[PDB]
Amino acid sequence: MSQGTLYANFRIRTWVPRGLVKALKLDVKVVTPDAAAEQFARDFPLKKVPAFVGPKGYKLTEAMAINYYLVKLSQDDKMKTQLLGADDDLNAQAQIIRWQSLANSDLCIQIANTIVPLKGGAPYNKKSVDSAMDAVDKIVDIFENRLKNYTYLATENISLADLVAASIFTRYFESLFGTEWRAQHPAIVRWFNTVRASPFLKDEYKDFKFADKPLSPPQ
Repeated sequence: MSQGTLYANFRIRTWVPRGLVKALKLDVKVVTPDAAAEQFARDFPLKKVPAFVGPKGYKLTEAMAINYYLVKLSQDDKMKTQLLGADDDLNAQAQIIRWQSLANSDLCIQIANTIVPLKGGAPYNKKSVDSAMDAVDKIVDIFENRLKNYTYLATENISLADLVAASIFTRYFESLFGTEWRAQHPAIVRWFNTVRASPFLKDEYKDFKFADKPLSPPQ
């Protein structure tokens, strides 16, 4: 466990970091707060996750940050260049960050304006939720349009972008993207499955419920 410890439970924001450790074979210890909170609190008094701790007492939080950090810890140059793009390949690095952003922002935003409300986890509002969905459809189209002539989002390899964007899409495929949806958004589906299958996410998508019943309003 020389390379550090990654305090992470099983929340979507933890999936990639966890997968990264496995797939990149990082010498990083993965633990859940419950598995050792006497240490989690001492290292992260804010008891927030994902939380990473490397030697010399380095601390770091926020998924994105940890994801990037972990990737760089890897010694597999080909992998690093594949996930974040080559140093001499700026065009790619940027593009990866582009989608890395559309997903992490543009699409992930609406979850708290749709999934949360519908799943009855916050005050429901037809006018609102229905307006949030429109946002979702706007982003969803950005994706589909690209996935239609391209295998992956920012390159011709699964990149850190695809990984993250895949994790975000998850909750949507469980509460909002049903049969009729998947029928009109093939590319997204195609792409989604290929990304889940990877060693990066495979173990996180064990029992995955592909909803076919777009959660309807309260009651």
